[PDB]
Amino acid sequence: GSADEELEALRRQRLAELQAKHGDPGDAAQQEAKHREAEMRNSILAQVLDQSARARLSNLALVKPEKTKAVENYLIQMARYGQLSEKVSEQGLIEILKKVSQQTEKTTTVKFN
Repeated sequence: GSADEELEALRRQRLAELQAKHGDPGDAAQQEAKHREAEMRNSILAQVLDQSARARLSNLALVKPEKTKAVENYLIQMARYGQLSEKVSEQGLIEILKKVSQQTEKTTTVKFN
């Protein structure tokens, strides 16, 4: 088993270990870095919030992005708990949104953004 994989690995090893750099540690790398910042946040949100929840989040950002910022942040926290076996549905996002509407997410812990 995995013979084709380990075979391909030898070829890929030459490719991977080579490490194609672009020469400079700037410009594209800066945008790349910033993209990775978003990517990590976007990926967890896209996996935790299903399509429906994203669409609702988008419309929420349309009406008042202030709270969007709070719930986006909140979902990042919730995702960091690794408790998302299931998708957060629209109703779930709305339940969260309800408690965060004024301000109820500032827990006594230093949470990241």
